[PDB]
Amino acid sequence: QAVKIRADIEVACYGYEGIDAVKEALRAGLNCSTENMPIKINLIAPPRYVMTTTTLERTEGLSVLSQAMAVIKEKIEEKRGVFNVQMEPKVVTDTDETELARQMERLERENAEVDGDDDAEEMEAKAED
Amino acid sequence: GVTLGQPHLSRQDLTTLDVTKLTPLSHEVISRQATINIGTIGHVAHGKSTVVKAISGVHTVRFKNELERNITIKLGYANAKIYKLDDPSCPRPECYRSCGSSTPDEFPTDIPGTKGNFKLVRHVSFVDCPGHDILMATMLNGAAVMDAALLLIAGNESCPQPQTSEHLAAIEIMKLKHILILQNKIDLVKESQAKEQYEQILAFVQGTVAEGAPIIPISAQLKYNIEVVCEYIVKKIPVPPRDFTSEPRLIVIRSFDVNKPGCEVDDLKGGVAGGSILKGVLKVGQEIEVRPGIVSKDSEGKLMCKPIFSKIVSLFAEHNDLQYAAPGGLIGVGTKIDPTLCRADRMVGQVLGAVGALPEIFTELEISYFLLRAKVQKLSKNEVLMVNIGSLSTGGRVSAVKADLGKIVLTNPVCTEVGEKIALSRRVEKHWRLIGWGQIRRGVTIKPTVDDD
Amino acid sequence: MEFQAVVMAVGGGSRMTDLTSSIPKPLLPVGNKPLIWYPLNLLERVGFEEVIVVTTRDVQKALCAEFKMKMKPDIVCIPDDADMGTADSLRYIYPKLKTDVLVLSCDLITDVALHEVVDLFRAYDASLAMLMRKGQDSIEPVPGQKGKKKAVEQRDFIGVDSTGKRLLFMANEADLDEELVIKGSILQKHPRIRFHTGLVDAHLYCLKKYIVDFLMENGSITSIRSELIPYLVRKQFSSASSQQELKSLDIYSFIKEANTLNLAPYDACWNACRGDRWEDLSRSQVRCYVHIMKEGLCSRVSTLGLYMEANRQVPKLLSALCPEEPPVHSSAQIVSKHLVGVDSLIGPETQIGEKSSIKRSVIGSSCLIKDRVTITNCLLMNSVTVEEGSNIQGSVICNNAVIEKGADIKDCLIGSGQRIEAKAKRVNEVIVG
Amino acid sequence: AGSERDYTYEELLNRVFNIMREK
Amino acid sequence: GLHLWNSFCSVDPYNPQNFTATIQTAA
Repeated sequence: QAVKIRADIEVACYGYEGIDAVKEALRAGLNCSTENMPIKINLIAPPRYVMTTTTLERTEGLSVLSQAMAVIKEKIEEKRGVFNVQMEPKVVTDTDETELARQMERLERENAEVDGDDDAEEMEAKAED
Repeated sequence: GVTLGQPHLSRQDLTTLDVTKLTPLSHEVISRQATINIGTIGHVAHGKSTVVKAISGVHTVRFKNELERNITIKLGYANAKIYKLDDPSCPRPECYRSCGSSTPDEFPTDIPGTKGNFKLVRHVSFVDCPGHDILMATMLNGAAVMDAALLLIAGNESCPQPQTSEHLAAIEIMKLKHILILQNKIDLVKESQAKEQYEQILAFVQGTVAEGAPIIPISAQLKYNIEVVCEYIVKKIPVPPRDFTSEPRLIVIRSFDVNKPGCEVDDLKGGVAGGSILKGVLKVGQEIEVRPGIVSKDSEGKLMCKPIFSKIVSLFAEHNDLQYAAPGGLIGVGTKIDPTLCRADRMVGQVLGAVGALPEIFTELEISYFLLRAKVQKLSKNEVLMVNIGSLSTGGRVSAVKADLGKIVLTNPVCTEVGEKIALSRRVEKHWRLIGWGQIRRGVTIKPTVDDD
Repeated sequence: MEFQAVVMAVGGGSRMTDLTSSIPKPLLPVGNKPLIWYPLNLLERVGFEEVIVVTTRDVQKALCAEFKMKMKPDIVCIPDDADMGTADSLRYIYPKLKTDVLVLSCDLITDVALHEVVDLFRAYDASLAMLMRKGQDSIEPVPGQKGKKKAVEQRDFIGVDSTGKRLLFMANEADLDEELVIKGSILQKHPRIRFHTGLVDAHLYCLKKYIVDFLMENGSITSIRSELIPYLVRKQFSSASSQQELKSLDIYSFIKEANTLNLAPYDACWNACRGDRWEDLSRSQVRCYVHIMKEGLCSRVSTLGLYMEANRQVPKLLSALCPEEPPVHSSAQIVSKHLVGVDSLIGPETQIGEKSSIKRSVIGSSCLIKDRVTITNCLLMNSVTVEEGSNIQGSVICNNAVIEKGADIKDCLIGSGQRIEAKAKRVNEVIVG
Repeated sequence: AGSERDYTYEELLNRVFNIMREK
Repeated sequence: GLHLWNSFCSVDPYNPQNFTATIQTAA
């Protein structure tokens, strides 16, 4: 008897450390992982990240992930970073997984670079009124 | 520096790191990167994409939903390495082999009946644009760096259209003479029409710096009977002198991110920005900044400026892996900035240079404008219009006019050195057709918001 | 909270192919205001401030920041491909909707009051509510069809029973040949009913979230107004005694409701809402009804004859809707007013002169007029250059129409950039372009 | 085509025109 | 706030040429 838990986090940095800052910060979180509940550090689109965890007890999982992004928040704050919590720990169903996979694939398709070899442009009308 | 890319070309040494080369003709540049950029013009009825692909291949890319800006200029470019065939008795174009950049610097001849090993001439990049007025507007203000130009003069049309007259007007403004006019559609055009078009070409090239330019016909619509260009791309090889060592400055023309969803923490990469380096030599591991930075209208209304900086980690050109880049061509850099700012060409029109190379950042300026067309109205006092600078379009607010002079404020921050060029276009009909251009005379600096914690 | 309106403008809405035009249908500006912003006006008037509008990115680039309504429009770019069904379009936007829906078309020009439909919906808490009209007998001058053309359409049958409220049967004769058939058991409960033929639908439907929830799982359903409503009206009695999931996902499965007080209490139900027995109105399996009006103007533009009728028959509603917008426009360089029809509209950037009597019609922007010109009960449209010796008697015009001299025409229908010589006639509108 | 240092325009025109049409 | 809004496009707060967000928060 298991269960899936999901959370949503926003992290960014605009100092001099750069991405090497956040890359250093995020790998702190899975460094704080417990022995039996594993946490996956996944990205769907920057500056957003998704936390997913399989567990058997709700309270311990939610508490450990909570202290997880708490230490991430303090660490990124030490680097003049940003930290936002959007979607709280919550029990997850199969339909949630299917819809997140669908939107994941959709956004991946949108982000892809499309060919622009076309020699014709619509440029005789570019007004904004 | 150090640059191999593929075993076809040898590897440079990151040991000496000396600017003493100072030559467009170096062994590991004419084969490595296209330092000589050439433009192609001709407007309509020719389809220059086909003739450009005939030597290089498919070019230009887009994003559909560019997002954020949606105003970045759709300028396309490609690379090609010209390497003439070596033959003791070559009935030209039998001394031609030029193709893409895959072939090594000195390729072993495999032509029937002869052998040997033929060298190259000079790596060349080609630049084009699928729009008529935008291309001249963009290279008017020093955004498209080039040393020569080509014309397709379509043969499947009537006597040279006013598009040609616009093109000669622009090049006359540019004070450049290394322009090769290339007749088109010789396959469909018969002998009499070819003679008529030739006579029209001679009768219309007079009075311009392009007079006397080599004219040669190419059947580009069928992409067949391409021998003449196959020989005169080697024969017509004017010297593009170039100066290299100075200070590193760059203009970003586009930006994007290579990361994909589902990527783990250990495989996260920074955003990438590709543009054209104007002058100076860029180094891997060097220090680079962007002067305008993040703009943020505070409670006062002043921007935030903040010329953010991060060390450059990776540089490349096309598909190869190059370090210690040199001016010429178009180059991308994988800086260490967070991709959340570098995604989907978020900010275009920036600058890139070493520490301490921050120019003036004026927002109120004065210009010297020139009219071009015949009769035209003078500059309008207290008017709203659009201004184009570097690779950047915005809506300015002209304040005062001293007859043939103008003082104007900008609604957005702008990083520029005094004395550069500027383009002005008026909102008319359902678009903004270009009206004119000028050179900036002097500029009152914006509030010095360059600050750090 | 109460509702979440949706405007459907995915290419054709219902069927664009019935007519041919060079402009996307929502972009079409009949009456000098683009057609899609007529329903938006009533949506604002009733008191809505949120519109989830689904449309192609082409139209989103096309309307070019014309008008700024006080709503909260949330435009979503539908995939271009070829075409998607209405049910598929509703499927694609599922995560956003939370409350009940008020699906609406993008071609409804109407003067009705939305009071009755929502009144019935709140009163009898059913799962559907439609606004429908007695079929308007359309008699008018022919739309340039040479006066000789007829078509055959299905004679749909709609069985409202007694009081003009409850709808029990709906079908069409396209699949039928000679005579209809019924289940029969219904007559033992409602011995007297009646039938209506040749009516007018609206695509103005009020639904409930159970309907879309059931729709999402089922994949065979592709159109909302074509099969879904007939299925609902059939299941109203079909196997009703059998039932009243895991087998075609029965529609009856997704109906769970009760009366519990939590942040939204209720009064004692003994004598609150028509309380006479122990329990009268708390359980409902499926109920379908309509509100049938009898007069006014509630049309939708889906053909060319409807195009002419709506163009010519809504000059007076605009004055009532916006009393501070005169039919004339000061932006136009009007030369004379004494020879101008009062019951006519004119837009900005227009030039007129002697004998420029635009009579009971409409005119767009950039129009240029000279002597001996009338637009009598017609529609001239954008960038039109006309000189002396011109006349029309009612047709459609579009961009870059040109008339040089002495061209007196009757019912001149013309396309983009079609040059016309002197002394030409177009008694048949045909196409030309 | 006979020489290598520079070439006559119309000579190359005639050569290419003959090559493309007949052979 | 008035009859002036006309969204017509995304208003994403992360635009570096028009930054309307938490920009650079700290302790």
